[PDB]
Order: sequence, then structure tokens, then C-alpha cells
Amino acid sequence: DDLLTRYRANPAMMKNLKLSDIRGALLKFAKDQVGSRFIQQELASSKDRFEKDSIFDEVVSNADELVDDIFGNYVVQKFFEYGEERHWARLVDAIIDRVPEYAFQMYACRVLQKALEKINEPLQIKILSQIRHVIHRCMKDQNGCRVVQKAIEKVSPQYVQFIVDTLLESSNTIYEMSVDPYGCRVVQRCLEHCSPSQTKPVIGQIHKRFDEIANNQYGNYVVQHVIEHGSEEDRMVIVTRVSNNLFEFATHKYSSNVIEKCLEQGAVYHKSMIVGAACHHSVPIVVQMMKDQYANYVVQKMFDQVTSEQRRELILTVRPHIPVLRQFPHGKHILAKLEKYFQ
RNA sequence: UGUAGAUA
Ligand SMILES: [Cl-]
Repeated sequence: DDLLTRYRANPAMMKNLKLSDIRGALLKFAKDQVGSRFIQQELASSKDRFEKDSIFDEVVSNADELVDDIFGNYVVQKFFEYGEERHWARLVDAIIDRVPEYAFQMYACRVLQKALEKINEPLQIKILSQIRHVIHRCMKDQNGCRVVQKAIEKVSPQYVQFIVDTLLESSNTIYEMSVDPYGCRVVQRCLEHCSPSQTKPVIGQIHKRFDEIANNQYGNYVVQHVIEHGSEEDRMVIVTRVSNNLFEFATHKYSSNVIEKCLEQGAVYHKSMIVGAACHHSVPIVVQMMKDQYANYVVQKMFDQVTSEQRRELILTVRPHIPVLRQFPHGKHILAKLEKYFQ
């Protein structure tokens, strides 16, 4: 029986097993649930660098077999941690040629994310130079999009320009990404971390198909990120459009959240535009909104976010309609969360 | 009364 089967039998019998004992058994240990846990715990608890170094040659020699293994990927990740700096460059060399495949794999992509989280900028750039070859497909991939998001989070903006240029590669790319469950997160991460020179054309593409993106199940989060991370002009354009089309935006499932974001993030003069649209003298828009399955939440958010003077206009506009509003689906509950304002 | 993203 080999070392692993012996060790798996009676762990207590081998309480003094060390990393340097593993030798050629590293691959078998690292792909085993028990063996991988042993390796990880020794790598975390050992005070002996030479013990830790002793399995590194076998990790390198078997890197392609370990990186997308259910248990082996954790062993590889240990050597990208702080404290294993001396091994980072050799380990990147061991995986670099297949990074374009690893980015799409569910275990290997965690190795790549760990590397980008920890290693120095020259090694990050080396990894990204391979991601370059598969970046469009990577952005829409359940696994690859997490590698791309980690890159945007952890690498200086000038070195993710190739990702921004992929968002801008054709007319429809930003739309395609914003309505994709994985691509939309890449767009959001870019809006959070890229420079305003990088985000300006990205935001410009979003504006061109604003209405469609704003009511998309994923795109509405992209638009909320524009409100938060865009320019004052971006918010003015958005608030002007929302105010001019307030009933339509408020009564649709996903775009209703965009109005709420405007009210949470907007300055008083933006809140004034939304309030004025809602109260404009059919019954006032704010009354119609309170009867609606989504817009009633937008009205509640308005009351919670605007100035006392702005609430005063809303109260004076709504109060005559309170009898008939009590009758609608949930209308008793809706006026109940507003009772504090109407007394 | 209303929304989202890969491991033992
Ligand atoms: Cl266009």
C-alpha cells in the first residue's frame, strides 16, 4: 500500500507525517479529499520554509493536472498566498501557457483569481496578456467573467484598457454585455474601478440604448452603477429622461429600481425634477403611481428621500385622493407606510 | 405587493 492509502487508513498512526515525506506522492495526495486537506493544513501551519518548498517542484511539474481538480486547486492556490512570494513567478510560468483555457474552468479559474488577488503587477500583466486572447468570450462566461472582474478590481486601470476596448469593440457590445448575466458584472466593475477617460465612452454606449438597458433584468443594475459612478452630466441626462417619462419608468419591473437609485443618489435639484414630474397637474402621476404594483415603491422612496419642502408638495397633491386609494390592491397598506407623513 | 453573479 502506498503512503496515501496508509495515511487515509489511520491518520492518528501518522500524526508525524511531514510535507517532505510526500515526494512523488504529491499528485495523488493533492487530488484526494483527505490528502489535499493534509497538504493545505501543513502549508498553513508549518514554520519550516524548506518543508514547504519540498513539495513545490511536484506542484509545478503537475500544475496542469492540479489546477482544474476539485481538491488539487486548493494546493496550487496555497503557493499564490502572501508568504509564498518566492514561488509566484515560477508558478505563473507553470500555468501561463494554458491560462486561456483555465479562465473558463470552474476550479482553475479560482486559481487565476487567487493569483490576480495576490501577486505583483508584472505577474498580473503576464496573466492578462493571455486573457487578451479570449477576452470577449471570457466576459460572458460564468467562470471567465470572475477572472475579468478580479483583473479590473486588482490591476491598475491602464493595464485593463484592453478590456475596456473589448466593451467598445463594436456598436452593440455594451448592450450585449449589459443584458448578459455575467457580462453585466464586468460592466459594473469597469464603472467602479476604471478611470473617467475609460468610463466616458462606456457610459456613452449605455446612454444610446438607455431605455432598453434600464428595464432589463441585468441592465438595470448597470444603469444604477452609471448613476452612482458617472458624471454629474450623466446623472442630469438620466434624471431628465426619467422625469420626462416617469410613469413608464416607474410602472415597469426593473426600471422602477432605476428611479429609486436616482432618488437615493441624486442631489436636491434632481429630486425636484422627479417630484415636479410626479405632482404635475387626469389625476396626478404620483396618484397613478401609488396604484401600481411597482410604482408604489417608487412613491414610498420619494417620500423617504426628498426634502421637507418637497414632501409638502407631494402631500398636498396626494391627500385629496386618499379615500379612493384605500380601495385598491394593497392601497390600505400603501398609505399605511406613509401615515407618518400624512398626520 | 417588486430584481441578479463559479469550488470540498
Ligand atoms: Cl452606436
